[PDB]
Amino acid sequence: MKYPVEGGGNQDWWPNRLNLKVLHQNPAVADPMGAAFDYAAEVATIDVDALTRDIEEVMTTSQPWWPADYGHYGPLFIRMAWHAAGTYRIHDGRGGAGGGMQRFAPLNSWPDNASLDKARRLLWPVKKKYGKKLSWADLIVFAGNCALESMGFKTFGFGFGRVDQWEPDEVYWGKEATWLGDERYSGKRDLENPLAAVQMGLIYVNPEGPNGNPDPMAAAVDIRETFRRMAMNDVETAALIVGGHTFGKTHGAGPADLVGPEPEAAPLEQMGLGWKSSYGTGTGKDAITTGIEVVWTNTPTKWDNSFLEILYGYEWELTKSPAGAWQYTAKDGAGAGTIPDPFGGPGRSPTMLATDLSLRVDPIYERITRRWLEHPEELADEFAKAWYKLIHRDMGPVARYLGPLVPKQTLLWQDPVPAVSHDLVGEAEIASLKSQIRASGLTVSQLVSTAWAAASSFRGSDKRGGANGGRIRLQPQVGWEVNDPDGDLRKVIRTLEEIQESFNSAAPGNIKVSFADLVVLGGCAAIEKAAKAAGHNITVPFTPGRTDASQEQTDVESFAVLEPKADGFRNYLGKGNPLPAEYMLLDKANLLTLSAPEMTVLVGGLRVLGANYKRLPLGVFTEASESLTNDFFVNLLDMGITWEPSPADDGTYQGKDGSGKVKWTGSRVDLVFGSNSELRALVEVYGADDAQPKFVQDFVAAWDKVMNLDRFDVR
Amino acid sequence: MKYPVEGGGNQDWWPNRLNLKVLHQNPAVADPMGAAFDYAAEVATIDVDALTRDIEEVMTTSQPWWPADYGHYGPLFIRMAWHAAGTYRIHDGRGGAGGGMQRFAPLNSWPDNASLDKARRLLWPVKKKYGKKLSWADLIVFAGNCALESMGFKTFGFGFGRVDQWEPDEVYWGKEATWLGDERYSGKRDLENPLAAVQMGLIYVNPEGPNGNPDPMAAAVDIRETFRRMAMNDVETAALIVGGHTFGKTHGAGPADLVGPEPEAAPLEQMGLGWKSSYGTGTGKDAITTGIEVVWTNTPTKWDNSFLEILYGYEWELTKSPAGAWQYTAKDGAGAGTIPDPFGGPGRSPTMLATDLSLRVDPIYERITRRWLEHPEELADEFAKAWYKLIHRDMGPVARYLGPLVPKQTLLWQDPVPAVSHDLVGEAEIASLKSQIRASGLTVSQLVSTAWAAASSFRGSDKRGGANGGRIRLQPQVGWEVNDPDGDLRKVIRTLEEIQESFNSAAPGNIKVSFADLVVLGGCAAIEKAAKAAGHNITVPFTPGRTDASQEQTDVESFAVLEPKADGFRNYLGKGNPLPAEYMLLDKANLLTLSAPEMTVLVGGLRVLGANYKRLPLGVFTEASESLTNDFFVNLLDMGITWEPSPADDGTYQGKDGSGKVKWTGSRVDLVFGSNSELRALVEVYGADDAQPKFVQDFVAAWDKVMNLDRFDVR
Ligand code: HEM
Ligand code: HEM
Repeated sequence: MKYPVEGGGNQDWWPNRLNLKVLHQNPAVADPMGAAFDYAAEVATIDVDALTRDIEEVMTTSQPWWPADYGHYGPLFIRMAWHAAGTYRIHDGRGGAGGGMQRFAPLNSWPDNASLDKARRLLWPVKKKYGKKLSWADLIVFAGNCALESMGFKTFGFGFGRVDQWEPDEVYWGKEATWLGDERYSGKRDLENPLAAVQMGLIYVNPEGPNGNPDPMAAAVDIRETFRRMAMNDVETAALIVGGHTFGKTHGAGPADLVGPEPEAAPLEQMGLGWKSSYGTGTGKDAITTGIEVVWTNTPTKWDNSFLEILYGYEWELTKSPAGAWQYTAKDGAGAGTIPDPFGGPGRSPTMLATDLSLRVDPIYERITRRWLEHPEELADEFAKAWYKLIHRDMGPVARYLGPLVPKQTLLWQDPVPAVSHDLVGEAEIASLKSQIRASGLTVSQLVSTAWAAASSFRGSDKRGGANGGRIRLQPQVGWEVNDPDGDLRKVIRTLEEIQESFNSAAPGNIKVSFADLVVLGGCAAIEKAAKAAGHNITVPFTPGRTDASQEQTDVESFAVLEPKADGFRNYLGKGNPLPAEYMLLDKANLLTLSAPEMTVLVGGLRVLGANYKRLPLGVFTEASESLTNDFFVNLLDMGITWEPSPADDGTYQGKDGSGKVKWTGSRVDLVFGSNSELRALVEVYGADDAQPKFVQDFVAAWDKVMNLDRFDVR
Repeated sequence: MKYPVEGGGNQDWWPNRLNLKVLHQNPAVADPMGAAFDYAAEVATIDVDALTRDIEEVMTTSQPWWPADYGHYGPLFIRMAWHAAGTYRIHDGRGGAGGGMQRFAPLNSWPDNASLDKARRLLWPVKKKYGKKLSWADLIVFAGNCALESMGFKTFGFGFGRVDQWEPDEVYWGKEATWLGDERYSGKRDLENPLAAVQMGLIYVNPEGPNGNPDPMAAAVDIRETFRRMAMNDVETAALIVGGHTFGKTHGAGPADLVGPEPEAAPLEQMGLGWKSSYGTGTGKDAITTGIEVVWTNTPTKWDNSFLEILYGYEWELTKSPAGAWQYTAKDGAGAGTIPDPFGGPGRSPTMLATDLSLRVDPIYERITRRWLEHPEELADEFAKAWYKLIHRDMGPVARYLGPLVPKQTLLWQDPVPAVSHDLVGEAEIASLKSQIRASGLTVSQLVSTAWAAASSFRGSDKRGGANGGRIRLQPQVGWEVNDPDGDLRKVIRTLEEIQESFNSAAPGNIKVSFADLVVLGGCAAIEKAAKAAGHNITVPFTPGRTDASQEQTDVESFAVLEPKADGFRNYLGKGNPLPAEYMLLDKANLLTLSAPEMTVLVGGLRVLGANYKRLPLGVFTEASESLTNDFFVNLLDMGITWEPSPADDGTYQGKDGSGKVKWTGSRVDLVFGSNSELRALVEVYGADDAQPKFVQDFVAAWDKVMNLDRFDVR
């Protein structure tokens, strides 16, 4: 239908096709910074106090195009930072403040991010001054932290180092083609995975209650669950909501139909700004943001215990803002004129949202907030800890936290590992340990499967998971179905520990090795052994420095989201995946941050290496096992094989030769590489006659890339 | 509505949004070969005789799964090769066999490319043997050439060098959301630019004549027009149809309703193959491809004059193929039994497509073909020329042609340039000529605008245009309205020619300089002088070797598609553009092979330098013109400036200050950078405090790229 410059593509002719562009997000060519750029280096040199001072100058310097409530943009900036982090979800670890995504589509034009577009525009003079040394990602969330401290709250600390990106993160936010649409519930109130919001374009919940019904008791069930799915428990949730509504006010001064198009749909001349309003001045006094007109506290620019003193201090009755939105006001005209107007007007009466009353009406939130009514210091403590978690949740290993405000305290949710407490294995020790692992009885399959089990639990979205920690032998990973607990895993683990014990006893100097490194090295040792069986002498690069975590450093509930329901690299398909196998493979490869070439060598390599879940013959197109050849590619391209969906319809295929006899069996994941015109192209590369040396080179680079995915401790 | 891995994204929310992904086509990460892969160097090592011998072995080895007509895949490959080359179009330069795009969507699944899927599959054995030394793109068309030569036609030559791409070139193929749909004609017949076919998914025209109506006279008008829009005049067109239809047959044995889904829509087990038919055996003698059943000649695996002897030897009556396709057969039962069956069956009568008859019904075609009836040697000669052109039209400069089979003869369609006659200007002479161009009194705008005019004539689609040839002083480029001929251009030519003489006829020595690189050098000296005005000492790098073409080496009607109806880099926008200015900018930058970073720095760079068409102040956001600064970027992010469309709605905007006076004017092209969320990110990089050296550094790398786009003579 359309020009490519305007969006036309192959997806238009075949709507449901495999979209391989998820394997080339943020390509170097789109990046203006050049290959040598390293943000971490830059921001480590930034003057934090100059930055803070300049932010605090922006916060108190009102701008005519969006005048500042109470002469302070602070509350506006805490909501910005809360919304930027607030998109995070646990199921896949996507969203979050990590990549500065609120500045792009569709997040920059979510209905719930209305007036954040001006909010980030106000911070331009800060970015202007600090340039390369300060990512918008870092600035957006830091501005909120500064807002907090500016207005009287001592934050627990802050980590710099979020890398700014240049095109939007393609995230599934839901199936609704309508803003604020809700097609995400089944059963009683079961919310569709991976989502962590109640409707499309909202951060968590409806400010007017479930589906717009201002029932605080019901709303609490939505707050409990969305926040759960953003890694927040009851105490953190409560802490955050009260902590947050302690500052600022909502905006709904006129009718919402008087508000223009969201930033993405808006006129060129609006310069990236959206929701331009025709009500009065359309800003400041006359500002419509949500359509709700609430000022929770008498001190909207100061941290105190006023929020709870009000919530519990008055009785609440349902009412309508000047835009027709549900909210609560204090009964019997009580508190008449106690709350101040943003722009000097007369005082107002106490107001709360339906969701604020959830904190008072829900049994659990009741016990928590009535406690902080009487003991306000516990609230600061819990908000401090929660806010730090909020804006850092998706920054992964603490190695990534940069700057003078990063505190020393280790947090369980950071999935911490011990510091390196001995000398690391040098070249001679690695070569020693490789030989030992090869002499241990463990097979190529066992070592490669265990190594892959451990490293491929990493996801690039929130940077959780991976081989570091040696968590493969801890719960839950030790009992994951894909890691095949009742399988060989425990034989492999016990063997690697004995070698760990052996080496660490006989070891020279003060060199000691971790189990975590040995798992990975066993993989590297096995890939060398296989390469030689195939007539190649290569060594597989290993990078030491993994440490072993204890069960107590490993939150079992938090690691549950990291369990694969599918792994196409092991020909594993569990139940409950949203899409057919091959779409789950691209997603798994996207999570491991792999290119299409890198995904392709790994599948083919791993199949002939025997990495398949339960050692199934699906996609093992080779006569020689324990041998790193390109056989998978050669055979998938063989036209002597006729492929047919299996008689016992089980998601598998039969490859029959000329005689009629089955030679090969395949999964959908296996066949997709002969079927997808773009994957076949990659298969014709590594399936050529000159191709086997290149296949081994590229497999090893890929495998190494995966083993090192969580290694921010050495980058 | 959908997951990103199923194609879901921001276009779903905002359908007509500027799609910047056109600027990162073929990302390096999706390429499995590696940054250091050099195809030129690979193909240099091939045994072309051994390749040919292997191709010949493929053509004569029938495969069970698609058996060979007359035991020879030659003609199928000729059609494959013809279809590969035959998507090209002059308006765009896009399409062609140059990228081996026929193996990817949407071209692999076009209705007209039916059974070509099988034809390419047949070549795997060759590609498998040769590996990286042979691209699919080269192999597809070379198989065609080999075919011709194996069946007794000596071809003019062949050049290797077509690099395989890894993702489909997304090209605008038409409005139609239906296959074979037609929504591309207005008026009597005027075809929609930039299209060069009469329906969606057709190479040129309907075999059954316009809209299935088998009027040979009318079909000829369509052949003329589509073939013209693919660079073929009447002789070439007639030579090609005749030459091709000397070989093979059409396939329409049974009903099209019994033929399956095309490759992109077909089940995994078919392994990238499509249109599987349930009619009979579904292959060979039962093969259905178009629905037409025509064998043109009596020696379908041999070159002779029998196509024309048959076309003129009989009288043709309208009939229907076994599939209800219009086609012609010899009246009066004549020529019964004379045409052989592809698989041993009995003889059959002569048959011709409606479009074949166009060749004796059309006055011009008729003159041309009736000549070749008695003068076959002139058909041989013209076909060889046309086929060569067909297979090479998108190769660009002759320097790109590789292998032992490239002929010596210069051809006018290759837009040739003289070889380098005498010695090249060295470092002393470069800086000497530099200083001398600055001391010319030609202004920074003049020098820069002229240098851009020349180099930005290039398009990386067919690799035509650019500053080699010094064609800016020749017709039609010196007349191009965007090159603003009624302005400075003549004076700039005069003055650079004057300096050319002065340098060449000054000091005896072996060194000579051309006007071609003097235009580029002058632009380069201007940009050195501009950067000095804003306090940077830089050497803009420059490579010599450009040579001057003559008017006689410049085909004025051929260069007419190379004319910009829009150049956003000069803020020019003519009439007749299909899309608004900002889209035409992204298309332009795509044809210049630019990245979004590169586009961005060049616009703002060229804005302040004075490169604007008619020197308009639109986007010239600077106080100090002819000085190289990041001003454009600083100023587009100034919030003190309010943008509104101009009262005289001329596509222009006004940027007023606090006082309400207009400080700036801009077009769509200018403000898109301050409006689009991804483009604003880039201008926020170049407009920050620390950016000026980086802007300049990047502007010059981007500039040296545009100047060098031509220069396959030196890489
Ligand atoms: C139960 C979940 C939550 C709901 C339903 C909710 C809802 C809202 C609404 C409707 C507004 C008014 C927006 C406007 O019209 O300007 C608002 C403002 C605000 N929110 Fe919340 N919010 C939630 C959680 C939080 C959290 C966790 C924080 C941060 C810790 C937070 C911080 C703020 C701040 C500082 C403002 C004031 C903005 C300004 O003054 O301009 N909220 N919230
Ligand atoms: C207006 C121009 C043309 C029209 C309308 C046209 C139409 C057709 C059609 C309908 C077929 C049969 C496809 C099938 O059912 O298998 C065909 C086949 C063929 N074409 Fe053309 N064609 C044109 C030009 C050409 C050209 C320019 C060449 C190359 C010089 C060419 C070479 C061939 C060959 C070799 C076959 C036989 C394929 C085989 O034996 O499998 N054709 N053409």
